[PDB]
Amino acid sequence: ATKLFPKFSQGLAQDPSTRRIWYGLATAHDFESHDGMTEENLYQKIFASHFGQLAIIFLWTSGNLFHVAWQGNFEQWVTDPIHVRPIAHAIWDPHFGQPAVEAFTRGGASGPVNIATSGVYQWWYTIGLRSNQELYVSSVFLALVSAVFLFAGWLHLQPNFQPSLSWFKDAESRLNHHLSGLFGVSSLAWTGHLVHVAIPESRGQHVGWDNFLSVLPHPQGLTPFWSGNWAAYAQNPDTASHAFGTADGSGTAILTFLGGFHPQTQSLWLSDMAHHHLAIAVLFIVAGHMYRTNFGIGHRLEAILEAHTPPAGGLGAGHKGLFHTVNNSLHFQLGLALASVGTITSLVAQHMYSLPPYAYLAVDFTTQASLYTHHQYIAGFIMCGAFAHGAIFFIRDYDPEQNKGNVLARVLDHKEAIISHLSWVSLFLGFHTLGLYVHNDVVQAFGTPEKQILIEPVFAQWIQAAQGKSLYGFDLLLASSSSSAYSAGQSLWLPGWLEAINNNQNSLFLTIGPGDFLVHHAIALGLHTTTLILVKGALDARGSKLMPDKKDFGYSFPCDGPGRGGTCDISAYDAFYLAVFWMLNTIGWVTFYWHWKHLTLWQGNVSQFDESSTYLMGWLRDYLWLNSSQLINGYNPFGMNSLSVWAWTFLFGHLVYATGFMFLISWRGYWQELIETLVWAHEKTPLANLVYWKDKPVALSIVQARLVGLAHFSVGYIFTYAAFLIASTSGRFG
Amino acid sequence: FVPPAWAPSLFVPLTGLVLPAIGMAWAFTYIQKEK
Amino acid sequence: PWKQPELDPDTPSPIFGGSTGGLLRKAQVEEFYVTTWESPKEQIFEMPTGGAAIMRKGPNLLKFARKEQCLALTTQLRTKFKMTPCFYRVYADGKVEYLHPKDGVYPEKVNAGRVGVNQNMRSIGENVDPIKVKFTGSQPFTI
Amino acid sequence: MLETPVTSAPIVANYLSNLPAYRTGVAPNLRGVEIGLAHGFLLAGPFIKLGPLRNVPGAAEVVGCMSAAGLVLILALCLSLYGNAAFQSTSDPLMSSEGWAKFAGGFTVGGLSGVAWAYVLTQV
Amino acid sequence: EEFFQRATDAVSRRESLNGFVALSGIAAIALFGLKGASTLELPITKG
Amino acid sequence: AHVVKIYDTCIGCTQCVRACPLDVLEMVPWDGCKAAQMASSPRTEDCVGCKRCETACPTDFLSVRVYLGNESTRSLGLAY
Amino acid sequence: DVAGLTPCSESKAYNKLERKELKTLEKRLKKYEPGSAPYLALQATKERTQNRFKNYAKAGLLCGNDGLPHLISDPGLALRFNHAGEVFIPTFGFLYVAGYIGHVGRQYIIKSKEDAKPTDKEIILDVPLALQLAFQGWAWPLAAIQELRNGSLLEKDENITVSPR
Ligand code: CLA
Ligand code: CLA
Ligand code: CLA
Ligand code: CLA
Ligand code: CLA
Ligand code: CLA
Ligand code: CLA
Ligand SMILES: CC1=C(/C=C/C(C)=C/C=C/C(C)=C/C=C/C=C(C)/C=C/C=C(C)/C=C/C2=C(C)CCCC2(C)C)C(C)(C)CCC1
Ligand code: SF4
Ligand code: SF4
Repeated sequence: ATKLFPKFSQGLAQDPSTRRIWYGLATAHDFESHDGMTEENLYQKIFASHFGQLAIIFLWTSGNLFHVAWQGNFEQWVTDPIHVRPIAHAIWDPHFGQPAVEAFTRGGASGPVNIATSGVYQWWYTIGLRSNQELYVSSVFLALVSAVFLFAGWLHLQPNFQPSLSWFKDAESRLNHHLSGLFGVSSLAWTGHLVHVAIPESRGQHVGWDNFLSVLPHPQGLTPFWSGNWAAYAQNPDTASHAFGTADGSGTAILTFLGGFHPQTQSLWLSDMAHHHLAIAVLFIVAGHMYRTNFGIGHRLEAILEAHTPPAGGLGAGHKGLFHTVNNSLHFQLGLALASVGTITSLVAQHMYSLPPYAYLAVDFTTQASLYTHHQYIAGFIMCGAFAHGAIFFIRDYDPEQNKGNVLARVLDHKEAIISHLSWVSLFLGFHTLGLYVHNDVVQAFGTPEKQILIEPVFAQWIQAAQGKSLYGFDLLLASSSSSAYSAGQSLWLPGWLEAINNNQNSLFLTIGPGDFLVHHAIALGLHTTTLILVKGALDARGSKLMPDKKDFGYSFPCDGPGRGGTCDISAYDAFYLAVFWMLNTIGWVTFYWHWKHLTLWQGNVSQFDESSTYLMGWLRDYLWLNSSQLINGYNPFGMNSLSVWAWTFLFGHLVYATGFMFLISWRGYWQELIETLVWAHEKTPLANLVYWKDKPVALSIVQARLVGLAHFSVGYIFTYAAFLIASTSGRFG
Repeated sequence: FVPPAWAPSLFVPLTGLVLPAIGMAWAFTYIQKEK
Repeated sequence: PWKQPELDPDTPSPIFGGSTGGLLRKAQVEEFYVTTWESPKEQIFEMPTGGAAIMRKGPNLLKFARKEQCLALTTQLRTKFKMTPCFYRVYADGKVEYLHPKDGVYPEKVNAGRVGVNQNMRSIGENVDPIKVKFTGSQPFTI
Repeated sequence: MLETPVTSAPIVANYLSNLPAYRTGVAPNLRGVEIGLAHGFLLAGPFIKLGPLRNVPGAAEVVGCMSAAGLVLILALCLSLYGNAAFQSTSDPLMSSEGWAKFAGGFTVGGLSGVAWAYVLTQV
Repeated sequence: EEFFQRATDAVSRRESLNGFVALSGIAAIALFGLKGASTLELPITKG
Repeated sequence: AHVVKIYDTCIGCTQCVRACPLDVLEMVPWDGCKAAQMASSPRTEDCVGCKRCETACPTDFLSVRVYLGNESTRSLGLAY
Repeated sequence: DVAGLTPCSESKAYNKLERKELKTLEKRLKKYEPGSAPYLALQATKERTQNRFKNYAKAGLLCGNDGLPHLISDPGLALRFNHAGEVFIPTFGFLYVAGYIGHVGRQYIIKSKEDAKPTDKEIILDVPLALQLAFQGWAWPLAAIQELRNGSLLEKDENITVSPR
């Protein structure tokens, strides 16, 4: 007992079992439960951990830069951004064989390399990077940035330099600075870099650090900015027949609103992006002088929360008392931040594929598919984390006496109504979506597919017609010249936006049929059900009819035993762990829909998706079975193609999914008795009882069982879908 | 600058064999250490 | 009870063969528990660590690695034959501690001698919220 | 407590008694040397039998022998790790800290000796 | 009885044995590749 | 070890002590109930957290409560 | 012609699907003698297919690029283009039947909770009472909104069991 490994937990130190290791790792960064610690020390640890997480981020992207510059084909991809595939990193596996080495030599390399699906090649070509030396100096610069962030993490944790507790609680100054500096002037610097480097590099002019301060970004030269003649910047935009690498068809425009996409590369214009980031910069800087700093002007957040109480008792006490609730509870801010960042990540996924911001990204189908899948899975995981940390806020730091009668007390008051209505809408959506899918499958099975129920998505089709899509007909806005929306700005972005939205080749507002409507309603079912699970966990986190004293048991406790009928999976942590399954299913649905629709669009057989997504047998056969032919043929007794690694990691993901089932179905007691028998076997044998364990082997805890099963389940899910997605999108496309 | 041609032939063996071994040895000493 | 009985290791063990769920290495390193009783006649009982044994007419002594096994044997003997046994705990250094009949009248009774400890004089659900006790090391149920 | 004819046979007790692990009195370095010799000699076999270069004549034996020697080195490292982890605190001297360390040193010496003996035996 | 006694004398101590095994493992791992491979026709440096 | 807390809602029915498989609970004299008995936990270091006492409690909610944490050799129910 | 969908009567792929189904039905039919029960069954199936394909036409049905009929969803758009009976009227009928079922169940629950041991009446049904309430629910919306008006439909929150906060 009293081992040194759990130094943050005396109770875990006196644990003569293997669980002391496991709980010594899972409770590593839960500083609120660490013994003998205060709020100021917790805040300082938070600051140091944030600096470390940032340093790790910068190290990872610096390593990506270095492993693209070294053992890569960035210059060859710059010369030919269509034919030659990007290279992620070289392969040095001594377990490889000669056919494995010969099959993995792609992209004109001297050895086995991995084809990059991250999209760094398109991004770095768009922002102006062309040579490997630029990537090298960028990698060493970001390594230095990570080094000084390590310096910051060490230095701000040192004595006499640790910030005070109230320093982190300065909400108004932090909001003002992170609105003005972290967002505003950062975007201003980014659009300045865009104007100085990327637009001339997209116009065939090399702008480096050596020739910096001697090449004018605009021929007028900053006098339109002073004189207010800002239309001189939007005077000579790039023509339609403009080459991205060269200066043919070029123009002189740094800021413009040329809507749509660049015809040569099917991507957003560089001047459009520069103007966007400049407008975002000035708007953020303007918004960053709202809150009350040490000067005599500004806004107090607590006063705004006090004032916004509706009259006649509509919201009771209103938003009063919420300022101390947000400031005192780190988990409230954590949940809000994770929810907003998840929503932003979902927005990034939903807007990158339809509006490709990087040159030659729409042609790279595997890259776009991997980026969308990664962003949606990250978004779903961190929305689940947002709701979980909201439940943690409700259990740990929530004083009903402080915020009495406010919106939080009111949503705790009618939490049963909210949970019941969410359960109703989830039941309705699931019942009728499955009923329609089964009806369509049975109808298609009987040989007469015209009996199936096909509801045309008239709402979203009318929305797309209101935004420029004339294929559905109608006479809404942005489709008739007599509409005020069409007449407003008819020479600003509609001549490009309508051209981009009326083309069916790109992913901008694709044509949607009844199968699209059915899968969107299934997505709505997934979102509503995951929300229902998460808010049932969060609202019943501190109490329930079965467990009134759930606040006294913490956030993560196994059960209360077999009494009162059975109480397993009653904590909010278990509700989160079920909602992880439901979120995985939901993101699997959205990625299945995206992958199948885009695969049918790239193959040109959009009618196959239109007439095959109606029934689930079409999903199983034309998507899961048809596109898996090249994946499973990566290695076989006949030979091996370049997709052998994808087949191997596909089987790997199926196996880790199976091990998740291993940890999920069985709970504790069989393993405890089996470990007891193994302990007797080890203790009562010659030649092996001399060596003894320092910590007693025990079965993993029920909370640990759920965590390990969830981790194996999610790892297998992610690896399986990534394997299938990349293999199917790369075996038939380039 | 540019790493030599034997850099993949050298660096992957440390981080695959002897760096996890050193880390596992240090962690195994850390777990079982008593005061 | 009136006088706490002392453990006698020389008391005979019940008629039993070999054991597999019996004493592990914890007995010679940590504490192990010893249950004694006074059988009025020869009878066959079931041990919680394996099969069946036959207790001798007179003093009977058994050894277990867990206190739960000792109390399971105690309640089996009390329900089946009304035996009233008692078990001690023996540490590695030989310290013997009296466990089950602390006042000698079994914990089902009262005896008007015990002092109630770990009792909260408030109703359950009247405990403070976890926000009230934060960064203090005190749980809401421990006050 | 359940004695068996397997675990209480005189022949089994005599076979377990003369082993280096359960010897009556022998310095721990000699026990480690014998342990390493026997276990390296048996470990060299599967490495030269079906290694990655089993079909290559000559290279199979040396590749398997260095693989066995490397595995012996990892086994010695894990033996020293167990000795440092289990016997850091305070009548058989092998179970002591420096006794187990001498056992580990004898183990790696004997393992290298057994690998060399397997090499010079499969070469002739 | 003289043999196998002073053979482990300079390696019996924990620090010496740990340093020796770490040095030998690092040397063998560094020798692998540029010297360990490309001599036994290992199919990773051929191409 | 685990924490066993007993409140004033106990009626002294001795059901939690009978359901206890490790002799953790006890009955002490009291004046707050008709039976003049109150549950106590003087041997809470021997409790494993099986929640058998909570199953036998006849009062609404629970007059006895078991809170897990800080597992030991005795609390983990280990015979080794 | 709304939503870029051609009517089934004027469609092209609708006719292709009809000919394909008739062709495979005739291919199955040609394997049997005319005076046989499988021949009569296949002829009845072909007649049902032809009648279904005719009745799906001349009813305002629309299909897009695949011959499979599509259902117009938005009321008003469905009302002004003769598509109200696709989904606007079926949900009205379903709402009528669902409210019938809910009102009958509510009446049975309320009338069965009055007597001693209502769980026995719940698990052993009063068949005459259930059939009487079954034939008395034809005016369920009027009764439901009148109980809403007099407040007997809703229960006060003071009398409803509430989970602890
Ligand atoms: C694909 C498998 C699957 C399916 C269909 C369901 C279905 C359901 N789950 Mg579950 N769930 C699953 C896997 C699944 N779950 C897994 C693996 C997990 C992770 C552990 C969860 C975690 C989970 C949680 C945490 C919650 C649910 C909830 C729900 C309900 C969602 C409401 C809904 O969509 O309408 C219902 C839609 C359905 C498709 C239900 C099936 C009914 C069909 C139509 C058959 C009906 C009977 C039919 C007439 C045949 C009769 C004869 C037959 C009985 C023999 C529903 C009962 C939530 C709930 O209780 O809702 C309030 C809830 O809180 N589930
Ligand atoms: C990323 C980490 C990593 C790396 C770099 C390697 C590298 C290697 N492994 Mg692999 N392996 C790994 C992880 C790794 N492994 C994991 C995680 C597993 C478990 C899933 C395995 C399971 C595994 C098996 C089952 C086998 C290998 C084998 C091999 C070798 C491939 C064939 C070869 O070149 O023979 C080169 C052979 C030589 C003899 C050249 C010298 C290299 C030796 C093996 C290392 C030094 C030996 C050791 C230190 C003792 C030497 C002492 C003294 C002589 C100096 C190569 C040395 C094969 C092998 O080595 O055959 C026995 C083999 O059969 N590995
Ligand atoms: C802004 C991000 C952020 C921050 C700052 C925190 C911070 C915190 N959370 Mg939260 N959380 C987040 C995101 C975040 N989380 C997300 C995205 C999720 C959803 C997955 C959660 C879900 C969550 C739950 C459910 C709980 C926390 C808890 C905690 C606390 C414990 C962390 C700690 O020190 O232990 C360190 C923790 C670990 C080292 C465990 C990590 C194990 C991971 C899953 C293994 C990685 C998977 C896989 C095996 C990797 C290998 C892949 C393979 C292919 C090789 C701490 C307050 C706990 C808490 O407050 O206690 C009451 C708690 O119960 N969080
Ligand atoms: C104007 C001055 C200023 C500036 C620039 C910063 C900057 C920062 N502070 Mg802050 N801070 C300030 C003043 C300032 N601080 C003051 C005055 C106080 C005291 C009141 C604090 C108190 C404070 C605390 C307490 C903490 C910080 C932290 C941070 C970091 C936030 C995380 C980050 O890097 O953003 C990354 C995010 C962005 C740059 C933008 C957000 C992303 C959105 C979605 C836009 C995305 C843009 C685009 C679409 C994507 C581009 C990338 C893609 C193409 C690949 C950052 C380094 C945190 C820290 O230590 O580091 C983590 C932290 O915990 N600050
Ligand atoms: C022995 C049978 C078996 C089993 C148990 C598994 C198990 C698995 N496979 Mg594998 N598979 C197998 C055989 C098997 N495989 C064979 C023989 C093949 C052909 C070579 C495949 C081809 C295959 C592919 C191509 C994929 C898997 C995937 C998966 C995972 C399922 C993830 C999940 O829960 O999705 C939950 C279920 C869903 C998300 C949807 C189910 C599929 C439906 C039909 C699509 C339509 C959904 C749509 C949105 C409408 C439904 C909405 C609803 C309201 C009705 C898991 C690892 C997937 C994976 O790795 O993770 C995504 C994957 O992409 N497998
Ligand atoms: C083949 C046809 C078919 C079938 C089998 C189903 C089957 C089902 N429907 Mg669906 N439905 C259909 C067609 C169909 N529907 C059509 C065509 C529409 C119109 C577009 C709807 C609209 C609809 C709604 C709005 C709801 C259902 C619900 C249900 C489910 C439970 C019904 C219930 O509780 O029992 C019968 C009903 C009761 C025992 C209680 C009565 C409750 C009803 C719904 C209230 C009716 C009066 C109300 C005041 C009117 C306003 C409704 C409100 C939503 C605005 C069940 C799976 C319900 C559901 O899934 O809930 C989770 C539900 O809320 N259906
Ligand atoms: C006739 C009795 C009755 C009535 C009036 C209601 C009414 C309601 N229920 Mg409930 N429900 C019932 C029976 C009933 N339920 C039964 C038997 C079950 C068990 C399967 C449920 C399970 C259930 C769940 C899980 C949920 C509801 C919800 C709801 C609400 C949404 C409306 C709806 O249609 O939900 C849909 C209801 C169903 C799909 C259940 C249908 C069950 C069968 C098919 C109907 C039984 C009819 C009954 C036998 C008739 C008896 C007549 C008598 C003469 C014999 C509403 C308050 C939801 C809610 O809270 O919304 C706020 C919700 O999440 N109910
Ligand atoms: C549990 C809990 C929690 C959490 C929560 C969450 C997690 C949430 C989420 C939430 C969400 C996630 C939300 C979202 C929302 C959204 C919205 C609200 C949106 C809106 C939009 C709009 C309004 C738009 C508009 C427009 C435009 C602008 C353009 C186009 C047109 C239109 C008009 C459409 C916390 C921590 C707090 C604590 C307490 C409890
Ligand atoms: S079971 Fe409950 S009410 Fe009965 S004596 Fe024990 S704590 Fe009191
Ligand atoms: S949880 Fe079990 S061992 Fe602990 S006091 Fe209750 S009944 Fe006794």
